Amino acid sequence: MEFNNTIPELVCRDIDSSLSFYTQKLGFKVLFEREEQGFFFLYKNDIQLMLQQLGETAWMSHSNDTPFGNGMNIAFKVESLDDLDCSTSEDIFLETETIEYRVLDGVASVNQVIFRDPDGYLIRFVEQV
Amino acid sequence: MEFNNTIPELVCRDIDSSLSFYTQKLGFKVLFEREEQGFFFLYKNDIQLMLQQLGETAWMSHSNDTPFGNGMNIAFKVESLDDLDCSTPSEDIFLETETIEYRVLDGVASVNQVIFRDPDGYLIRFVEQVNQLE
Ligand SMILES: C[C@H](c1c[nH]c2ccccc12)[C@@H]1OC(N)=NC1=O
Ligand SMILES: C[C@H](c1c[nH]c2ccccc12)[C@@H]1OC(N)=NC1=O
Repeated sequence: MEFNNTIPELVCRDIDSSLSFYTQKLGFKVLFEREEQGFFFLYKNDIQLMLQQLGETAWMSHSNDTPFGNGMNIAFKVESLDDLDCSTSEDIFLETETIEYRVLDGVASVNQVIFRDPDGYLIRFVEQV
Repeated sequence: MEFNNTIPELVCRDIDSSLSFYTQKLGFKVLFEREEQGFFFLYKNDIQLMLQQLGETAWMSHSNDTPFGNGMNIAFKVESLDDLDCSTPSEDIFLETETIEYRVLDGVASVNQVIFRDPDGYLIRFVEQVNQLE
């Protein structure tokens, strides 16, 4: 199989809850799993994302009681936000908005939404317009 | 410009310290910046990464005192680990360079990998695929 050049791996306090969030709310599918390690490799179109149940094999930068994901957001580029459940929700960190960003070679106009997953990871979907 | 389909954005407690880490230890370069916002868009080969000074415009899941990046690691695929300053012993190294086989969808991925821990605790995993056997 082909691995994307950038794949986030999210340790999940409750992998069942996280799996339901990513599959049912965000439309990811399970590509493969190592279920005996609580590990799931998810995909949606061209994006990939790994989930890992919190446990002894997890790579934890801070203590287990430290809330997850602070400071970061993952920007996923999508052709459209239509297949996302952006109902406006405790799952929504930033409601759908159109924003102009000044970038290297001009202005990137985007439609974007940010979700906050069950452990606090921020997942930003960006549609370039 | 072409935006990668997956780009992490890391809020940095000390943007100059983080910029020095990513550019000097990990070999990223600045593609462009928004200086007024403390924002930097970095690149290295096919990898892109965003850094932003902790401040008014930062998207923060938890309180500012909550340590950053817990639970996540970003896996960056690279052709080689050679250029990376993986030198030990270092507080920058979370997982020393190792070769590991992973069971994947259609076989086994044999990789060389190293995990860095950046100045705020974000884990950056560099993965060199040695082979995949079906
Ligand atoms: C807005 C930029 C961006 C990230 N991913 C994208 C996918 C399609 C089009 C644009 C983008 C980038 O993100 C932020 N926070 N500032 C930036 O310049
Ligand atoms: C090891 C896998 C992987 C992530 N990025 C890569 C780049 C090249 C070859 C393999 C990979 C993936 O990561 C983890 N933790 N388990 C997995 O199956």
